Amino acid sequence: MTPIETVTAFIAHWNSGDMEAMYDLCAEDVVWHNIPMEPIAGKPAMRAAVEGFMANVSQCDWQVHAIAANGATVLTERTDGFTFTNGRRATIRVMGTFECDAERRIIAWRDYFDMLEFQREFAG
Amino acid sequence: MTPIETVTAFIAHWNSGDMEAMYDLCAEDVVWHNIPMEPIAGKPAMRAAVEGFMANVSQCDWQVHAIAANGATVLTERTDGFTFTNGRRATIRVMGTFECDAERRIIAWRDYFDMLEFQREFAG
Repeated sequence: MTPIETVTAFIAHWNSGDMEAMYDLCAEDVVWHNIPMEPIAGKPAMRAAVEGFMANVSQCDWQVHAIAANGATVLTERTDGFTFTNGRRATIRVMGTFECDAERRIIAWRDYFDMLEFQREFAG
Repeated sequence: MTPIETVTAFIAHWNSGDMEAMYDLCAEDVVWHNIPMEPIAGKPAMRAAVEGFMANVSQCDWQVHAIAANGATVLTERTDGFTFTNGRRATIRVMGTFECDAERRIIAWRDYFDMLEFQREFAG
């Protein structure tokens, strides 16, 4: 896949719940950084952090409004929707930068959003 | 001027303090939206908001880490530095989406960041 296709597919896997296909697009040394929080270094740590983040989440519906690339660096503007375990839904407005390597695996993922918007929806 | 050249110049004007050149790159009905805040609609409201935001700011130093365009849309990953009246400096991590018309007038500017990171640095 091209860099833009890789990020599009990554988002599609979050949306379908195919988490193994999602991890397969990431490098072993991937850094996942939600900007207001501590970065997560490496695929094993990513797996553990995802498990925690998704504990009360049944479905994702992340919508890409804009995507653009400069070589291997792909930028996005999105609305990330979630359905929680009880069926309530929420959205968080986010922009993200993805860096790919030469084999088009994701080596860095940095998401930018308001921590207050996040805390409101993920509390309780 | 291409969309990417237009946005690059726009950021350069923030960095030089040439605010009139900055306004000149925008459409009359430009929307400026710091995502955690109310959008600012139109050039007159932009001028007023800028005057307020910059009251205690002596200099801007905004660094673009990544920039990518897809037609009329330009996406950015930045660290926006500020020097306040007493010489204190601060930085805020931000991603921004810019939209242009076909004549490359800036019609929308949406910046994504953590309100807590902003409030920390701009309080007092």
